[PDB]
Amino acid sequence: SLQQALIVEDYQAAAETFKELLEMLGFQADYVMSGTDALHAMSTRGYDAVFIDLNLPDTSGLALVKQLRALPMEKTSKFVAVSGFKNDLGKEACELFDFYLEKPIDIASLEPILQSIE
Amino acid sequence: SLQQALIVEDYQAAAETFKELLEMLGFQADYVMSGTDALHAMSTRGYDAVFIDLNLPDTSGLALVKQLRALPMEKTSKFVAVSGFKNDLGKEACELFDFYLEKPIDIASLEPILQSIE
Repeated sequence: SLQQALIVEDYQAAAETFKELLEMLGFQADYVMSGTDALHAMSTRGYDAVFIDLNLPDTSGLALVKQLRALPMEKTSKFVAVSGFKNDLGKEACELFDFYLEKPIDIASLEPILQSIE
Repeated sequence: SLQQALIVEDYQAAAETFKELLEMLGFQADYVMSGTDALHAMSTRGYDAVFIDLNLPDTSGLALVKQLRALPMEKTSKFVAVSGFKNDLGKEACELFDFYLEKPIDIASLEPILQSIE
């Protein structure tokens, strides 16, 4: 089957690259550029993996993952924190994300995540 | 049955209190006061849960959990980080511990951990 990923990231060019990488590894991937859009996206469509930048225009990544987890989901997504920085991942981030990525993202760091999700 | 816990903590008085709390919640618990002793303890005995202070005399909690995970274990333990501090839990700490506690420890914060392990 095809795994489906949602990317949450406000920089278009970063989002498209990320989306290219996921696709090269066999995922179908959408991106949205805000927490609000992510909530609307996760309403309507189900995802196997959701990648959340911890720095968003309208919210923190942490406050967003708490909302998305509380949405009614047929099946439960795996949630991945994408950070530039100890600084960004405290106790609750450890608890509420399933996987963690540090920028810059590349196929090597993505591959084991996509392997666990499968 | 009885769940068995190992506490890794160098301050005797803190260790005994911690051990009292776990016991009040239905665990049998030993404590050791160094990374070295933890390695020797996990050699000889199996544990369901291992609580590691992130500040140890002979090692970091993080470097210790990587060693303990690599020991040959009949069954795999759950590993809990016990920290005073975002500051102490980065990317690898999120990945290598299963549960996270912030000091000061009490029965309320322990209870959900012990419930998951069961």
